Amino acid sequence: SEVTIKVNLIFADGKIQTAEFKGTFEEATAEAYRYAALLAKVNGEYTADLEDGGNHMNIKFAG
Amino acid sequence: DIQMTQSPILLSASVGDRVTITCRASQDVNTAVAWYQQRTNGSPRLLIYSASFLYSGVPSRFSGSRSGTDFTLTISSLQPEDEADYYCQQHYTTPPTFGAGTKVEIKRTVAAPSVFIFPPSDEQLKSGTASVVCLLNNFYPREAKVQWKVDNALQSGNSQESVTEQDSKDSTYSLSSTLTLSKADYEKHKVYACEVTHQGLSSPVTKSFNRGEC
Amino acid sequence: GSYNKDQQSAFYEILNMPNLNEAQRNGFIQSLKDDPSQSTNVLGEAKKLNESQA
Amino acid sequence: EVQLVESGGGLVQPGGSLRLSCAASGFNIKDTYIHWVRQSPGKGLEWVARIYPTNGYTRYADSVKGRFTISADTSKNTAYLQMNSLRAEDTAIYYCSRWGGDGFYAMDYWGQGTLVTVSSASTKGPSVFPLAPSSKSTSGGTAALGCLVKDYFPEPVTVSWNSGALTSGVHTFPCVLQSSGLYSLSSVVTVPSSSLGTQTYICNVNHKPSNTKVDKKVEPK
Repeated sequence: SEVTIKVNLIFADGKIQTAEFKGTFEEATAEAYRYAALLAKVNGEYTADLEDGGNHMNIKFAG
Repeated sequence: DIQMTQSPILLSASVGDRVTITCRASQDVNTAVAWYQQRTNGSPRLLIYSASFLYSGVPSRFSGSRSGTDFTLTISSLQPEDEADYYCQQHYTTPPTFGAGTKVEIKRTVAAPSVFIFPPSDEQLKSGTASVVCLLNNFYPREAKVQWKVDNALQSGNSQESVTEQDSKDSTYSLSSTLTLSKADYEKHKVYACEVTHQGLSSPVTKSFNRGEC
Repeated sequence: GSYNKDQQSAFYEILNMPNLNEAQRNGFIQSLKDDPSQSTNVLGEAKKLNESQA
Repeated sequence: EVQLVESGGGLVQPGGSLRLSCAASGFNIKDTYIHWVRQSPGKGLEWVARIYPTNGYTRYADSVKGRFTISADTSKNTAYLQMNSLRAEDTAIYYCSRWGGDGFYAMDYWGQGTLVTVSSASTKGPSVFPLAPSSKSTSGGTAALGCLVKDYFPEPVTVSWNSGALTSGVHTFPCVLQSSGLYSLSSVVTVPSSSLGTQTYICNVNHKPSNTKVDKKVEPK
């Protein structure tokens, strides 16, 4: 099936963005982590906390 | 053919934030990638060409970069009029192919809707159909629950909703819910009500009228 | 304009197709004029439409 | 100014034929590539075909090869798309664009698009009904009123207010496909309550596919 992974992007200055990744569960997962690694190059190391069986992520950037 | 994979599918951020959307080519496309914006029912607008060059007249807050087969479009200070669909496109090989698009939405403070209701017009009632319209004006966020009750009977399957594009200036939405009945059914009942649930409202709001009231 | 004997052949084939209506027939003929490099592909799609309307 | 203007879209039955035109001005198509790009309702952009008018070289998407042909007349500065053996999935807005103009290797100018609808259903003009302002459409000293544009086919319908003189506070909702297979939409505008009965409000509805022009005066009941 196609699922939607919802992500909170929480930046070190407290700003919050939200994003959605869609695909198979495994594709959307990989895309979310890929996007985190990309943003981390500018926003600092990320940590991904997974909720709802992996269908929601809280991704914090260290700054 | 070359595939262009865009992510995220939806990104929501506040006015003034820096936002980054990405586009991955399935094989080498050199720098032959352009970015287009599409909004307000208009035609696509060129923002960036050859991966990193800003097209004339495009605001300087837009920038693009390339790393191998990974391409990025960054808006350095998001503005309300930047809500749009964004598409990347490669021209390295034929067919030129587009990414499937990323939608950027603006985050803003909560705003409860103004709720209005419109009975069917007497002109329409002269035909055999009755349309009752519930209007939610200028609210945020987009999520809202609109339920119809006819003589206190919850209605199901006989209404349709339509939502406007996020407003270019204040980033709100407006929504219509239209209940459709036969004239015979409409003239059979008295109380027509739409009940609106929304994050900005401290409890649900019901707007209603009695058929025949002025 | 003028045509070689291959283009003339493609016209003839579409002109004679019995199951096309006249809008379709002339639309395909127009395509043959539009882009001679597509003559084979245009003829193939004309044949497919003709057969589907038998 | 560079400009491209598409024309020729309309309603066609499956298996039918249509010819689109793309009239260019402010530049010579002999100097650029010309592309057709289409967009199904609510979906993304899909490349259709291109031509280089100086030498007639053409390329096509696999999904349209043999059914569509692209061509150009440089003496009229116009490109064309002949569309045969049309199918429901060809329903889309068709844009034309240029590429390589002024040395820019991207599609820097696009037309406004022309809508192609492939369907067995018949054209039907809309009925326009008032959404009259009332005590149930007013709060805080402002009032909402509108026009309901019901039961038309195919798309599109455009609505203006007071011949374009009234634009602030207008919400024209996207059209909805009803269960009947016909479309409907509403356009609403919010105005000062004190203006009701002194300021005339008219919605100007145009459904060109059926040659329908309706000007509806909306007043309190």
